[PDB]
Amino acid sequence: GGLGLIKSLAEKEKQLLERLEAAKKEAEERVKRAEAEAKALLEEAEAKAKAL
Amino acid sequence: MIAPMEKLVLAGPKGRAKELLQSLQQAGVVHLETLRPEALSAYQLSPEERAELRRWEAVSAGAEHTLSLLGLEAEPARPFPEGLEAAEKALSPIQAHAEGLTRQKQELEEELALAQAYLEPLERLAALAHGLDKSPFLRVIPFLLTEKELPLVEEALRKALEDRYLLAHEAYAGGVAALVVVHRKEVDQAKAALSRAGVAELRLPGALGELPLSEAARRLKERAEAAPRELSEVRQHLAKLARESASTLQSLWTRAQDEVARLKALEELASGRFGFALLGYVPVKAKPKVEEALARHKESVVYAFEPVDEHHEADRIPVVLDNPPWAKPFELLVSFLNTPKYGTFDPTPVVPVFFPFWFGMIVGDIGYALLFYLVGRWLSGYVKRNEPLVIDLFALKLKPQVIGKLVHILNWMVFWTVVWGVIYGEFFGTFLEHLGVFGTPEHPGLIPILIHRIDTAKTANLLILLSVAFGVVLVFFGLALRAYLGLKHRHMAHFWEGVGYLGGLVGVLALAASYLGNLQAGWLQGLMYLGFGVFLLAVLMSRIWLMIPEIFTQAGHILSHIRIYAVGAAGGILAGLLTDVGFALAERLGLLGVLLGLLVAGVLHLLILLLTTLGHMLQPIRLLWVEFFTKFGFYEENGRPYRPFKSVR
Repeated sequence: GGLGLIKSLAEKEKQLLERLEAAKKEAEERVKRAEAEAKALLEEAEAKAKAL
Repeated sequence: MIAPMEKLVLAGPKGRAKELLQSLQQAGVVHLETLRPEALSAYQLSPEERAELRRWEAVSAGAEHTLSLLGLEAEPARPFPEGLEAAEKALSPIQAHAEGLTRQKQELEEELALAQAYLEPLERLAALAHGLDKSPFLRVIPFLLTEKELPLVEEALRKALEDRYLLAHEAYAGGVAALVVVHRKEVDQAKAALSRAGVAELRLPGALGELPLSEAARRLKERAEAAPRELSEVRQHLAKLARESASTLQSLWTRAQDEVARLKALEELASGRFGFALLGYVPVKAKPKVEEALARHKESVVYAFEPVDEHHEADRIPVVLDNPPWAKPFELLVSFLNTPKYGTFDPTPVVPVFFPFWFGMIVGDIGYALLFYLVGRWLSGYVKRNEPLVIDLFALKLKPQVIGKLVHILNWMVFWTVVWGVIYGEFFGTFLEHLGVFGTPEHPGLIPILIHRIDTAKTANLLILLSVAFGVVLVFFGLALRAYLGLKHRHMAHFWEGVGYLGGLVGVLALAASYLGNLQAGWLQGLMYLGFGVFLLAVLMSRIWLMIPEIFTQAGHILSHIRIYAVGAAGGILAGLLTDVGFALAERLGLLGVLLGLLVAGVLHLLILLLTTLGHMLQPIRLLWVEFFTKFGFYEENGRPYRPFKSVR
């Protein structure tokens, strides 16, 4: 089944291209969550400093 | 029978790709394939592996260049698994040694060859010019010239100062040392006029023609007294370098050829980013070896043992021979020509069933058979000694396995020439004269003869009919085989051409045997009916025209088998006449110069042996090659040669 083997390898290769683009979206999603939490922490710190 | 040649498809990850290609290349019984166009990339290999590849090829080229510089030849050995920079530390010092020595000694031979030819004229003019080495008033025009024509070149000095301007040739008559000395400009202009009469100054390379003659002659004496010592010492050191470097350098050469072969075959794959796939061809008697070799890998990565697609779209399939071992050693003799197409008939068994049996009918001398048995026992002793056969006259160097195949064909040939020396009844030409060992009724001494072969009233018609009959069997077998191969592939023009040539040829043969042979013109005429009816039916149901001029050459090919009896009678009565003249003129003229006639007939008999056994050895195999192989095809699209993963070893 050479045609089946080439078809299976193409199906593999495609599915993990989808895995690779899901990974590069998820890493940047973690980056956005981290920077949002950092800016919120800086804002809370300066608000506490000004209230004190 | 050509092996059925199944397909092998593999896949997986890429570090495992390099590892399984290593494990597949160690057990090298597989052919490769491109496998580009569908769903995968062309596999640009790697940049760092490209650098490693070109560095390995530089290693291989440098090692083989060092070896050819050393003077030996490059044979493989067993390789050694060791690191690459360890191979660099193995390669580079012996390369530096041999390269520095082949600079040193070759330029030493240049300086010695330019020195030894011109020591004595230079030393002679130095002893002549020891009153002016480099004095700043008069240049010394030197000319090592020809014989006594000194006035022809001294005419320029006669045009110069005649009562002065010392110019002569004293001694050393191998070349007359015409020295000229007047001044600077006077000697320059007189040298110009002497060159117009034919002259040249000693301006050579090195140190002689670039410095003053006294110290340059002393330096030439120094090089003449020094250089053969370095000749001998550098030969001794290159001999030591050979004897204790050639083994490890050709071992790393085998390693380098293995690495270059593996990496250059590594680009014949197809991959993207999470895996590869490759395709190859495996002969069916190699399936358990590849199966146990590919059983090693990761989770026994998935093989596809495809039964190969059939004769349609089948030109890219590799071909092997796979004959039984009684017929095995004629593969080179059938593979001087091209290769079949995996679906063409395996031609190799008919040459053992025919060719030595025809060569027996060529050579019917028991003495020729005994001399062949002597050279065969010599040549089997030569493969016992395991030496590659070398002769620089023909530049023939070849390995002992071909020589063992030559032993096999020579034995399987010499049996048939023994038995056709018995039936034809000829011992070393004719030594039945004194001892009447072969029984003809003109001098019956001993056991009878089957056919006399020296006369033609008893022999020629029977032998010529049998010589045509073998061609009848051969050509009808060939045309039937072409019809079989046309019936196989469902290609109909080959079937029609085969049955048409068969019908036309048997019709022409029946018409010949009837209307030009004997009486009884009744029975064979229906066979003429059948033959020409089949031929016309083939041409009508064919439309494959220009077979009609071929049938005349086809009868030519069935009739051109006369030559076996022709060279048989030629060589037979030639040997018989030579031993007849020698034996008769030795015995019945003198009775004690019989050894004179015996050895001159022997040396002339061995002369005609050495001078025409090549030709009447070549005749049966050209008979096969240009009748039988070209009847059933065998000359179409050249096939494709099976070369596996080498692992040169």
